Amino acid sequence: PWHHIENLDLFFSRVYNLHQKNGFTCMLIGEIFELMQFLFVVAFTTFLVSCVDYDILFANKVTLPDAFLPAQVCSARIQENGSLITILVIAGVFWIHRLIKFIYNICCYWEIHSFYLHALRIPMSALPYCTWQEVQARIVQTQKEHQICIHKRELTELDIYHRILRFQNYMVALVNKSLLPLRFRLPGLGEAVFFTRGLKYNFELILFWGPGSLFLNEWSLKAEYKRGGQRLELAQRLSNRILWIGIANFLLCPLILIWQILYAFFSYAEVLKREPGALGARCWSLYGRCYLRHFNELEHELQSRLNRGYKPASKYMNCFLSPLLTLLAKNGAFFAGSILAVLIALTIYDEDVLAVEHVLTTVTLLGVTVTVCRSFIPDQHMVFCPEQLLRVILAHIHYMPDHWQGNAHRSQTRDEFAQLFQYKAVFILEELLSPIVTPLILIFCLRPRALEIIDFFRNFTVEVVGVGDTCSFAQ
Amino acid sequence: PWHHIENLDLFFSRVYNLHQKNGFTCMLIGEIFELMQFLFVVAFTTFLVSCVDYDILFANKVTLPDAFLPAQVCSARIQENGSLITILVIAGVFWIHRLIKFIYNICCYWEIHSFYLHALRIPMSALPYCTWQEVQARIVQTQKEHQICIHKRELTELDIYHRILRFQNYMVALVNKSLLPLRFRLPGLGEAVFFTRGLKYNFELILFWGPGSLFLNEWSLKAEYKRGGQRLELAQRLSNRILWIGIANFLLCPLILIWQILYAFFSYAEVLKREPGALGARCWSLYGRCYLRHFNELEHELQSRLNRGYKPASKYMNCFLSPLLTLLAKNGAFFAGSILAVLIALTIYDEDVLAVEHVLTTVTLLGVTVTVCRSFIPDQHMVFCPEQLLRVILAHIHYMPDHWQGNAHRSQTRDEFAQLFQYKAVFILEELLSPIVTPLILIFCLRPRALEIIDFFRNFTVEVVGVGDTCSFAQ
Amino acid sequence: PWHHIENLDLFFSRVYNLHQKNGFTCMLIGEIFELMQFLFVVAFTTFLVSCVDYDILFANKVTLPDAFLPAQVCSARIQENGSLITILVIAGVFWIHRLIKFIYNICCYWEIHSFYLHALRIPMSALPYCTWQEVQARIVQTQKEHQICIHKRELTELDIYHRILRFQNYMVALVNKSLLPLRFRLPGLGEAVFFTRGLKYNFELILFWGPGSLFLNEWSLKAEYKRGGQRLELAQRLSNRILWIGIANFLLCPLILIWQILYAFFSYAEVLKREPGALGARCWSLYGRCYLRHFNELEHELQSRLNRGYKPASKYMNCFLSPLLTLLAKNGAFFAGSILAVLIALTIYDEDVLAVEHVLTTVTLLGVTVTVCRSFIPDQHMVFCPEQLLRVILAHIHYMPDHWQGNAHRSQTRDEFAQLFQYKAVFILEELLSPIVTPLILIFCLRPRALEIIDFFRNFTVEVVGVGDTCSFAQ
Repeated sequence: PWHHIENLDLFFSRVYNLHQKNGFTCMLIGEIFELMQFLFVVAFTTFLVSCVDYDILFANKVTLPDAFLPAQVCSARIQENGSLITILVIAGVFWIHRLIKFIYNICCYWEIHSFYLHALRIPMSALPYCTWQEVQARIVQTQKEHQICIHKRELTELDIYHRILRFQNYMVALVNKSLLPLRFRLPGLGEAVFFTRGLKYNFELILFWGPGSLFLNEWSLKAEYKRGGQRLELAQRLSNRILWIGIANFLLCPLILIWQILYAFFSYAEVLKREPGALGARCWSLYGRCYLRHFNELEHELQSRLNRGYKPASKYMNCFLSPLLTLLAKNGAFFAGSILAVLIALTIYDEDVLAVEHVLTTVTLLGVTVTVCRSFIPDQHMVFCPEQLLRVILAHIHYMPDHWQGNAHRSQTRDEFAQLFQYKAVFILEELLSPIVTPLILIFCLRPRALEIIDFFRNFTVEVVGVGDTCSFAQ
Repeated sequence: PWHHIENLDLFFSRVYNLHQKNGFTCMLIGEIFELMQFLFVVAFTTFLVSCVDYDILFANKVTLPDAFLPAQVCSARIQENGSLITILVIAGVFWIHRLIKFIYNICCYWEIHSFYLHALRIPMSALPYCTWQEVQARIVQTQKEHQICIHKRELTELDIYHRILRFQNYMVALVNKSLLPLRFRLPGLGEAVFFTRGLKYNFELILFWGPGSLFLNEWSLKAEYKRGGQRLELAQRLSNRILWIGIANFLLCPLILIWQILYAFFSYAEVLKREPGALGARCWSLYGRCYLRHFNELEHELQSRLNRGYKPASKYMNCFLSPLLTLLAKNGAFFAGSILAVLIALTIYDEDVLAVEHVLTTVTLLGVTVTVCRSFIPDQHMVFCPEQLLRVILAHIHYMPDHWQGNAHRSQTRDEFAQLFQYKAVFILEELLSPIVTPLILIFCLRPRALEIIDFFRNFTVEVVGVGDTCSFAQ
Repeated sequence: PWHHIENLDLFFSRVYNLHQKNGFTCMLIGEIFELMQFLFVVAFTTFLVSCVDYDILFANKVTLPDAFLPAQVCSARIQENGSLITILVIAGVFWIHRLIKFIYNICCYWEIHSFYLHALRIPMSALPYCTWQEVQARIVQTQKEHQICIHKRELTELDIYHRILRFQNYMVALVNKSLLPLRFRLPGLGEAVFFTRGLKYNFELILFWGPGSLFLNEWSLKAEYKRGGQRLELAQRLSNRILWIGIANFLLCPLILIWQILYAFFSYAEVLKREPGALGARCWSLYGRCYLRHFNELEHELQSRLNRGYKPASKYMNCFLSPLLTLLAKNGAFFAGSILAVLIALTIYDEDVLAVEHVLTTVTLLGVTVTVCRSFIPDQHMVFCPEQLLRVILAHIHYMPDHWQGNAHRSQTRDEFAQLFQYKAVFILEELLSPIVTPLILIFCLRPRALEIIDFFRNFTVEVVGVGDTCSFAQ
């Protein structure tokens, strides 16, 4: 609750994060769980690779620990692996860096916790329900009695928004004005959109937070980028910077692939064995979280809009079905149900046609076939592909391509609403492919745009008196 | 798209059908599947009857083809069956007639496909979503460039409706004015309605398309039927025509009965073994598809109205109270749950409840009793809308009996609202009974009405300038 | 159908009750069942205690009637119990009083039947179905022919409402103006509300129907209560009356506690046995039925409003959930699904991973763990605005505290919206506690309010020309 002591963007961001992860205790536990998941993936994997004797486990009454090798031997068997030891050393260095960041992260969050309790007066018990609007009302009312900020200017409730969302408004405006290569023309497919978690991380590491970024303070643009002249040397410097960051990505490719290959397999293989159709459900597409997002919109407001409008969008995506597939389903159901009805009447009649060594199995198969076809056979209604279903999905999100409103029922509309709707299997595939795809897009497709990026940041960056250097659109 | 290359109706109907079966390819496949279903039913049945050695299959490790007899013997075993060979010859003649009609139909449908692509400019890809609306308005614009009709004003298409629906408006007006015997007074039941697929086929074969029908052209009524005189000789001729068509039906009775047998088996017996309650769901009743029809209404508009209004109608069939029972359920649940609670508290206390000769059986029977009663006990706070149910169903249908609106809750209303919405099982039964019932209704109940049918077709048949002879009501 | 034979209330109320219990035959049967439930509870209550030899039943093949003792001995064993014989004599006297009231009631309900059939012309078959408005539309039109009572007033169309609901409007206005102690401040809990069936019965027995009540006729207030003077002696007399009625309650406490014990114990426990979560569902309360009730509102209109608005209220009560647990669920699901995915991949790979010392149990326990966690994981995309919903509950209930509309999401709102909506189990507990709690509230908390009760009944009691003495608010 101190008198404007440390850079603001961070203080406010931390305050917001503490409100989101409902309370200090919850947040601390969440971070600890995040650290234990990494360590568990890595240690479980290195235990499966190195310590388990699969041959004895498989064939050659056996108790579970009959497989495992004693530690006095596991250490030697894992140590005589140069590749494994190297991956483990890099993994442990990343881990130690994350644990050290966590330490302070909590040493700096105890300060926000005391801020809440003593200056805002919202106990951690009343915080999951304290709500954002009131807190906003609390912080802005607190600004007076207790000194905070320069005091040159009193808070105005949009300052806090700019502080929390400075770099995110920049991402919104970058993606909105078609910088930042996302569209690609793949052979054998339409124009794909490839925007992942790692790619946006790299874009922010290149532009916003790094050793030689565009920003020096986290609230002020470096002095040269405001100058109209020397734009070409700045463009060359940015191009070289992004070249070398792309090369670091290309060199780290195997390790992130491993983790990506690994964590992912673990994450959904359970779900696959349970309900293989959970991966057929659709999610709201990182490109699409950035496209449908307003300028000064905190994460919880975007996500509230995005799930208020989720079931209309699933009703839309499921409303168009192939007639042909429908006809094939109907007739395959007829022929399979006919052969099965005959075989069922026989097994009912005598019961020794049952479990024909061949028949029983087919009966099931044929049963699987009839069930699949009946699932593909449409049932009555839901065929609208309506202007109206769109007319409600839009009412939620509020943005649509302008060539969508008329032809809501075509393959052009579905195909590029498809890109926003993101069925997950692809997400998981698209997050797997990002280690190997992000360096080459970063080296080839973005380096030509560096001279346009420089002109964006020079042209669209306003200095607002209290907040510093913010995007020009987010005003 | 040759100008006046044909009478308007056999062209417009085909165009409409091509829009419905979404595209030429789809339609072709659908027809092929329709031809393969007939051939499969007949060949599978004759294989089951004639080639399989059931004794070895049942009792006397055995592979499946150990049952089947070699073809060199199947041919002789199926050939030495006069009844089977005769049924197969009649079946093959009907099949060959259907295959020849199919070849002629696709040779005539390639012309409509070229019509679409070249004169309407709707590719087969944009046709499942082109929409009827698009083409119906569009052709009317084509009427200028690619001319049709020797002397044609741009098609209002109001007329075009007339072309597609000439004979169907006649059926609607026949059933609407209570010609065409449908109501019957069966002993042991109320007034049944018996209107099937075969019966309406026979009515149309008698009245509209045949060797000596009422119509000579498909768009013009024969010249004598417009004359007021000679009505009695025309009535006698129509009566003799329908007598002999009924006798043809009576002679073909065994074959159509056999057909309705096997197709259903395969079609339904599978569904019975899967979900015996799927046949308890209700369907919209061929009488009822003709009763709830609306002026000049293409099939897809009727079906859209009919399924928009399907779930309200199931909630209605579902809704009525049976109140006195409710009380019996409540109080039987009380007394049974009381005795069971005592016996349960005892078996929990000591666990030596058993050895009583009937105890355990008493607990099980009492549990069944409580569960049945609780199923009959209405759920509290379950809303009831008799007025609404007999209101929203009408809003979707738009036609109502004048004695339904007041007493929505009586057995008179349910009993005759049932016929319109009758359940699938009585549908399958009523389609089974039509081979044996259609000839006798056709001979006995319709031949007395021939003099009224003649007066209908003389009185209600207007000559509209562009379309020809249409029903007088459908104007 | 005669003229003014009985008090209008004693006629109109009966007419309304006959419409509610749909018909005379129903009403009778319901009353007979009500009489048989009392006698059945008391019977075994006494057969289980007195005639059954539990020792032989438990331990010392045995048929059920091997336990029971012969009647020649049951009579002596139940007769040599002074406490049991005394409870049975009091129970039999209450029963005989109820049976005599039942005979008198059906002898008076036949008259009413005849009223329906002959003067209203609504047969008992068309009654469950008559609908309320129609009777209203029938009785008021009948007032001309079979003249109604005095016939002083033609039907008011409100008069019937006042007649049926005279004392209930008084209860509504008493509870509405915070007479009638309901709120209590218990230690260890918030302000509890204790309003039961027995407490409201006692309030009505004290105020409305008794030997020395406020009312002498059932439609006229005693003459002294209209006088401004002598208010203090009337207050003292009312205080003494309620003191002695409270003392009668305190003396009858053991018997009502037992009966409360017996009648309740039997019913609910079995249900809990079946589904222990049925008692976690919530019901509207005697209170809350009196708080949310309009003035001249018949019981069926209140209950229609109350169940139209029941599911919104359950959605509200279930909306608040722990942030912390969620996190535990998510991460336990991760770790369990990870170990299970590994073990599943192994059992798929070789199939002999199974049959290992812990193999056929770890997979099952881990599957249960993942399923439990996934049930605790909230559905992502799940939209709950607690604040928004209360709006629909209000649209149905129609009454609310002012300080709810803003803070719909707080514990203050839930805590006192809890009182209106409390779950069954506290209902059954609160009906159990009323025998022992009603006398002390009646003696201590209401006797101080007697001088305010007298001033209420003097100030708010209007004489309306046709109906007599009605509450002043219910106008």
